[PDB]
Amino acid sequence: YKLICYYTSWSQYREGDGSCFPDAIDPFLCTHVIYSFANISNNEIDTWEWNDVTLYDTLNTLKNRNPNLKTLLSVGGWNYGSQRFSKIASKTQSRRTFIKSVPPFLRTHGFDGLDLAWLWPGWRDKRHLTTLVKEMKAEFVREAQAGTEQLLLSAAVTAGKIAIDRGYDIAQISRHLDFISLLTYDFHGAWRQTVGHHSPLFRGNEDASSRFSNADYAVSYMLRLGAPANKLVMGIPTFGRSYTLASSKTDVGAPISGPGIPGRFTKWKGILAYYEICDFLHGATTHRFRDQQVPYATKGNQWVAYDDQESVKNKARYLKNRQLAGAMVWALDLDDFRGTFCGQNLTFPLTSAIKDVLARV
Ligand SMILES: *[C@@H]1O[C@H](CO)[C@@H](O)[C@H](O)[C@H]1NC(C)=O
Ligand SMILES: C[N+](C)(C)CCCC=O
Repeated sequence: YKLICYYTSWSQYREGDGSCFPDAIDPFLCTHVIYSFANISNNEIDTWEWNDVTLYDTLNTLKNRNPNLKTLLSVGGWNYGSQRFSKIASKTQSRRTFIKSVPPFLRTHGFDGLDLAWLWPGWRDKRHLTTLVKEMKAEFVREAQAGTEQLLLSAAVTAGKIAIDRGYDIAQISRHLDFISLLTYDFHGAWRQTVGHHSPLFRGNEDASSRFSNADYAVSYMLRLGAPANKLVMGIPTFGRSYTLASSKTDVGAPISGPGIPGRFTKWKGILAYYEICDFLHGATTHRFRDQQVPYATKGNQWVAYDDQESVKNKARYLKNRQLAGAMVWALDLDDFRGTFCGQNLTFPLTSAIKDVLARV
């Protein structure tokens, strides 16, 4: 199985124990660690943080302890636009400049491959993403001739049917990519006016205003569109999403006034790290959505949809049953990477729960 795990550049700046550098990562926890995100500047891949060259080195030193570990660098992300990516991919000359720049930069910084994180191609972009993926893979095949193991190419792909149909020619890109990480954890957000889970495995009996908004639907769709099982990697979040409740109702359908208050460490309304959530659960009431097979918890006017050891194992059993290539984790710095928040003295509880299921029968 693969266990693809993202590390984010910006996690280093969090206050106190929220601070996460790549030497916090257990070299043997994942099979591939993806460093997020690289910029494109002068139409060439580039660093983002002032000290990315140092942290790339820190990450890459993990292979001293675990020489089988693979690393990739993800270009794109939310701060980088969609529109910035569109401009590069849609013109043959910009596209070539970009593609040429990638292998030398990766080899300089000790990465084994590139992850494409264009978030996200519009309907005018679908055909240009196809061309980008094909041409980038061709450049990697060419570069392998110089004697070093061929660079890997992956892509992060959103899990909503509408976004997939808008931007991605899944049958074509899957031919050239070594794996596709499906982002099966953005199925609900504060843009809705109610509580709901963003990473349910199934729809649940609840109701079907929108069937589609669940991981099973997305995995089945990707396979239907021609992504081989052996290239499809299912995303599992270590963060949860929070809401501020509008009423005392806490239940399926409960109204919401906006995202939840910011976490003490992650400081972003509407999201919490798992370590923050372990703290939140003290004094909270816990519930599971039985049909959707994922938990939520509530305290005061705050309501948090999240994943725990049981729901992540359950997702790992599911993707092994569908014979997928493995799991992707967003993100290592949002698991309890210190191991000191969740009452069990165990670093990366959620990621090691996934790893242990994948390792069994
Ligand atoms: C990314 O590249 C753009 C385009 O050159 C540049 O304007 C921007 O400052 C870069 N961002 C960072 C954080 O380096
Ligand atoms: C917004 N945070 C807290 C940086 C996390 C954003 C999703 C980050 O990984």
